[PDB]
Amino acid sequence: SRVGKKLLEIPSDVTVTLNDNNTVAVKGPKGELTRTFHPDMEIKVEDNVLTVARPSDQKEHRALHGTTRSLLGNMVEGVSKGFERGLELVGVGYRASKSGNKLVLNVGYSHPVEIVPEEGIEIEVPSQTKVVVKGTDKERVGAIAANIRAVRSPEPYKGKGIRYEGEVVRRKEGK
Amino acid sequence: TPMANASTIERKWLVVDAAGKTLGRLSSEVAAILRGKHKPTYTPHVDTGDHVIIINAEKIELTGKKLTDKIYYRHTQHPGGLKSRTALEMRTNYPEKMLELAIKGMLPKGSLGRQMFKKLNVYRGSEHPHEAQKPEVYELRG
Amino acid sequence: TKGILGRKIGMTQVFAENGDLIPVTVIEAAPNVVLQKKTAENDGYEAIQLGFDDKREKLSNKPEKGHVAKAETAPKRFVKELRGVEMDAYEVGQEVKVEIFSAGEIVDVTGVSKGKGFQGAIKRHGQSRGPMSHGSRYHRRPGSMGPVDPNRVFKGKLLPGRMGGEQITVQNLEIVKVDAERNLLLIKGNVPGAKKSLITVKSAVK
Amino acid sequence: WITRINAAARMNGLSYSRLMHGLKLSGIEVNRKMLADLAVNDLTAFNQLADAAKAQLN
Amino acid sequence: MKVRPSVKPICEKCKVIRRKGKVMVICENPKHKQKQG
RNA sequence: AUAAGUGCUGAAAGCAUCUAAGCAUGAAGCCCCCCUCAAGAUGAGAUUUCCCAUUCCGCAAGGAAGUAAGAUCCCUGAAAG
RNA sequence: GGCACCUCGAUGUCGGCUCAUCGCAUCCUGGGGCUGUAGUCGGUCCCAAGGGUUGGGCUGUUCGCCCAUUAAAGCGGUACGCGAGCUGGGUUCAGAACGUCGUGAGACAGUUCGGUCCCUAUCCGUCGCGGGCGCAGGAAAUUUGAGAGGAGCUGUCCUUAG
Repeated sequence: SRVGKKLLEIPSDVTVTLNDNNTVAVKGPKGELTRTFHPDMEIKVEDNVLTVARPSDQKEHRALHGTTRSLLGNMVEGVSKGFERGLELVGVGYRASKSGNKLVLNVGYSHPVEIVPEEGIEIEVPSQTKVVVKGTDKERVGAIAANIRAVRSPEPYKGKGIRYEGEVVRRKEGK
Repeated sequence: TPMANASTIERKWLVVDAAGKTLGRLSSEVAAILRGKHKPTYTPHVDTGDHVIIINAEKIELTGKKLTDKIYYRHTQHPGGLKSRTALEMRTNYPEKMLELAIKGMLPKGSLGRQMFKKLNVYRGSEHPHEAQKPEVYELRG
Repeated sequence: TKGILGRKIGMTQVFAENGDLIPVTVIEAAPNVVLQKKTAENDGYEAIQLGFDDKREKLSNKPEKGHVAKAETAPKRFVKELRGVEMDAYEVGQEVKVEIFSAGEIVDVTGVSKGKGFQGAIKRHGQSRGPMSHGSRYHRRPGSMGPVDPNRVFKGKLLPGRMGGEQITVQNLEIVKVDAERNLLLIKGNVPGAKKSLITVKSAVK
Repeated sequence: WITRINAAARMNGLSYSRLMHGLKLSGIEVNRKMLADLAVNDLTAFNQLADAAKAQLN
Repeated sequence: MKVRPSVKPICEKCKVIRRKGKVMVICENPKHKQKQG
C-alpha cells in the first residue's frame, strides 16, 4: 500500500542514467526517452537497483513520490518492450486504411479524415475493421488513441465509430 | 536650523537585477531609493533621488496564483468599453510596463512625483544602453 | 506583394468579351521609380519608397533634389512607400511600370476620398430626422446628447463636422484591362477620390 | 528630522527605533532630533554616537 | 451534468471527487454526475 | 492563449482518479491578422537629403543683425473650403 | 409599497420621435453535459454580452390582443435615460355638457368637446478646424508604432444524399 516505496529493475542492458539535476535518460532496445523531476525526490542509480525516497512525509511529497516511482517504472517498461493500444472501430461501411506514414479514416463524414503521427508513434491497419497504435511511451500512445477516438466516439443506440479494446458502451433502446 | 539642500544634489546611478526578487518588495524598496529617502540629507520638495536601472525584468516572479489572477485593467475614456490584461502577460512582450506601473503606484502623486518617476529606467535582457554614467550594481536590502 | 502609384483620370464602362457590361475606373500610372530601399537592419523594417509624378525645377527644392540624386531621375512630385515587398526584387532607382499587374488579378485600392466640407449629422452619419409635420420643430437636428446620471456627454457621439479627405480602402477589386503602351490601368467598379487625384494600387492582402 | 535620522542610522547597520532605544539605555541622551540631524550633517559625530548606542545595546 | 449547490452521491456507484476547487461525483451512470455551484 | 466540455498519463490513498506534478484539445467570446487615426508618446522616436557654424559687443555669462537652405506676405484659383 | 432625509426664494409629470449607452438572470446566432436524445425537431442545464434582436390593425396609452413575417421578434438600468432636443394625444387651470351626490354654492382615480410648451451658450463636456510654443542647430519629405477608434449579423438553395 505504498507504490513510491518499492524498487525498480534493470532486466537486460537497460541503460538507466542520472543527469545533472534529478533528470533521467534511458536508452533501451526500443529507443530513448528522457524525463525531469523536481529535486525533492532522491533517485539514485544502482546496479539492477534504483532508489525512490522522499525527504519529508506530507500531502504533496507523498503524492509526487508515488507519481515519480510509477512514471519511472512505466517509462522503463515502455522503452524495454514498447507498448500499444488497440482501437476496433465498428460500422456498416466505416473504413481504416494506411496512406504511408499518414493515416486516413473513412467514416459517415462526407469527407475523409487524416492523421499524421510524428512522435515516433506508429499505427498499423491489421484489418479493415481494426487499428492498433504502437509507441514507446504510454502518455503519447494514449494521447494518440484518444485523438483517434475523438474522430467518432460511439453512440449508445447502435454503437459506431472508434472503440477501445473491450470498451463496454452504454446501450439505449432505439424505438 | 536644518539645511534645506538645493542645487547641491549629486545623483548616483544604480543597477539592480530583478531576476530573483519579487516585484512587490523590489518595487516597495526601489521606490524609496528612487525618492532618495535613503540619503541622510533628505528634503521633501527637492527630489534628492537616485537614478536606477532594472535588469532582467522578464525574469521577475509572482507569488501565489497571481500569474493568472492579477488583472492589469485600463480604461480609455471612450464609451463604456474596458481593456484588460493578466499579470503573466507582458513577460511575453513588454515587462518594463509592469515595473513602470508598479513604481508609478509606489511614488507620491504630483508634479514632483512625475519628476521622481523620470529617473527610472527599465529594460529587458541584461545590457544597458548607457555605460557612461559609471553605474554601480546595488543589490536590495529587504 | 506588389503595387504601383498612379492618378485617377476618370470612369467608364467596357464589355468583358461576354455579353455582359462592366463599369470600370481608368487610372494612368507613368512608370514609377524606387527612391529608397528601407531595410530592417537600419530602419527597423523592410519597405521601398517610390515616386510617381514629375516636378519642374522651379518647384523642386534642393533637399528633395539631393534625395532623388541617388536614383538619378527627375524630382518626383508624389512619393509613397510599400511594405511586404521583397527587398532583393527591386534595385534602387529601377522603374516599376504597370506590367507587374495583369488582367484578372484581384486588387485592393486606397486613396484620399472626396472632400465635402462642414456637413450636418444627417449627411455625415446617416441617421433619421424628426417628422416634417404635425408641428414638429425638430426637422434636422442630431439627437439627444445622452442620459442625465453621467452628468456629461460620453465620448464618441456623432455630431456635425468636416467630411472627406481621409484615406479609404476598397477590397477585392479586379483589374479588367491593362494598356502598357499608354501606362493605363482599368479597375472594375469605382474608387475613392476625385478626378485627377492620387490613387495607389496594391495586390489584395486577402 | 526623523526621516534624516533614519537614513543616517540605516547607513550604519541600525534601524531608527533601535537607535533611539539604544541611546536612551546608553544614557539620558537629552540630545534630540534636530541637533541629531546637525550631527548627521556632521556625520562623523553621528557615527560616534551610533557606535556607542550599538555597543550599549548589547 | 447537473449543477446543483447541494451535491450528493445519488447511487452507491457514484463517487465524490475534489477537482479544481469544486467537488464532482463520477458515476458510470452518466445520469448522476453533477457539480456544485 | 483560454471559458464550459472532453481528455492522455499518474499518485495523494497498491485500486480508481482530466489531478495535486506533467502533457493535450476546445467557442460568433479574448489578443492579433482586416480598415482608420496616432510622436503634445513632454518617453516629443527613426531613416533619406540640404544649409552651413558668419558680422558686430563685456573679449568671455550671453546679447543683436544681416543672411544660407526653406518658408511667409501679397496675387490667380479648386480636386479643398 | 412603509419612512419623511435633500429639493416647495420652483428639481417639468405618461406615451411617442431623435439619439443612444450599460448589466447578463440569453430571444437568435457560437461551443458543450444530460435527456423518457433513432434520425429532422425538441426539453433542461453550463460557457458565452461579439453582433443582431421586424412592419401593420385597435387604443393617448406604455401594457396588451390581433394580421403577416423573421434566426430571433430578450428582460432590465441610465431622474419609470433623454422638453435650455421635439411632439402635447392624457392626466393637471379657467368654458360647456351627461350620470350621480348635494336643500345650495358646487364636487366626482366617472365620462365628453376645446384649451399660449419662454431662452442670443458664459464654464465644463462632445464633434470639427486653426494659431502659439517644445521636442539642446534650421529646414523638405518618408515613416515606426506605443495607444485609440470601426467592423465585427445572418437566411435560402445545389451537392454530399434520399
